[PDB]
Amino acid sequence: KIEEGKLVIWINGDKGYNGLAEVGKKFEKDTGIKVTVEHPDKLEEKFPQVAATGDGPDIIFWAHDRFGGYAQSGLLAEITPAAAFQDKLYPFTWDAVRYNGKLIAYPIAVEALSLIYNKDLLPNPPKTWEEIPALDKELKAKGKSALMFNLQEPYFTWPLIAADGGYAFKYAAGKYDIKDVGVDNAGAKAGLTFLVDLIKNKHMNADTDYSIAEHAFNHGETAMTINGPWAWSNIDTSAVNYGVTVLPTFKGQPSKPFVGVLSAGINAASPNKELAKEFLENYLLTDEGLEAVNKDKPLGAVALKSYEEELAKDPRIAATMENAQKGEIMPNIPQMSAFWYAVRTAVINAASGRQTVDEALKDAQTAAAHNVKFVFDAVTDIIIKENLKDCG
Ligand SMILES: OC[C@H]1O[C@H](O[C@H]2[C@H](O)[C@@H](O)[C@@H](O)O[C@@H]2CO)[C@H](O)[C@@H](O)[C@@H]1O
Repeated sequence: KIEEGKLVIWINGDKGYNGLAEVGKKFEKDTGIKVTVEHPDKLEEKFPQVAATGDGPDIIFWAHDRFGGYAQSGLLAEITPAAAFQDKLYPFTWDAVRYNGKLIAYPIAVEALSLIYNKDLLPNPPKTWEEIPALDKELKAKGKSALMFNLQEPYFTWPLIAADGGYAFKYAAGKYDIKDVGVDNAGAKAGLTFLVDLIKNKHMNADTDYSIAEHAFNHGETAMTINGPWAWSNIDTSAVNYGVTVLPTFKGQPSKPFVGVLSAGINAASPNKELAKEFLENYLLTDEGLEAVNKDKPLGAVALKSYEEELAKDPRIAATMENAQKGEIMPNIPQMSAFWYAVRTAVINAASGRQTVDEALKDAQTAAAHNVKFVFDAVTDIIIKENLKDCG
């Protein structure tokens, strides 16, 4: 049930929800409207689940790739900022939140993965992925390891899969061909094979997740990790002297991270749309609002021109944008959910050894193109009981 007269905001648990809450407190000081920020697990799947029945948060934060699927499902209010407000954000960010001719979210910040390295353990980080096995062996001889990053989310392995030619959906001349999936071509195979070989050769562990990799890097056990700007705050707190730099190349080609625009959508079922717009435009998307969030966990390259002009001087933001330029902006099309599901399965199954790389990526190509298609529907949530009073 969406309560009228307050704002409930959902944002992922790796981002600056405490900073966002401080913007919420200022909003409440000025308007009397309470703002509650939450960071539920599996947020990108929980939101459409509950929003399809007319429930959930007033405002949902996620990278823009999920938002077309939400908008297709009728879950997002159309936003209509004044032209003067839109001009305060970089024009391309509005295109990341445009779906079937409608703006369906407010852009917040540009996210790209970078290579993060411990300068004391590895002052000259590898320019190539191919160098990493030898670096790990040298570090293993001294009780350390070269690289740990989250192997549970395909977001983190995609830059390497895409480096030598892997792609999600083919596009040209303003349109994707969503039946032309590029996760099983030679470049995709070569990239995932390199990753799986790192695991088979004991340079990484298939079970490593976000927390395990973060703990190992921030405690100086591994020389490198792969992560986004939000992760820098926890490293700042640690004793690690780190750099943020370009991802290693593979087969002479840049790693190509999928670039996300962290975006704020308004639940189409929210009875607080006017307050949500006021909060997002006049409190969050200001220098002071973004500062509060960014101070908690860095946002990346923010969409708000006035504040990005400050942040762009940070060499970590420069590295973020160098990696971003070498990658691709994620599609926001609904089939992105099938793509991510397919690649997640393939990476997990190839890394664990349940399938070979070639078997896993053959399945992933057919899954993303033909054999997976998610449709949200309020019926999926109904439970029938003998008495109609106990149904729901
Ligand atoms: O791993 C697949 C996952 O990738 C992206 O999710 C990112 C998100 O964009 C970042 O903001 C951060 O939270 O890390 C996530 C990966 O754990 C896509 O946005 C998402 O749709 C996709 O499932």
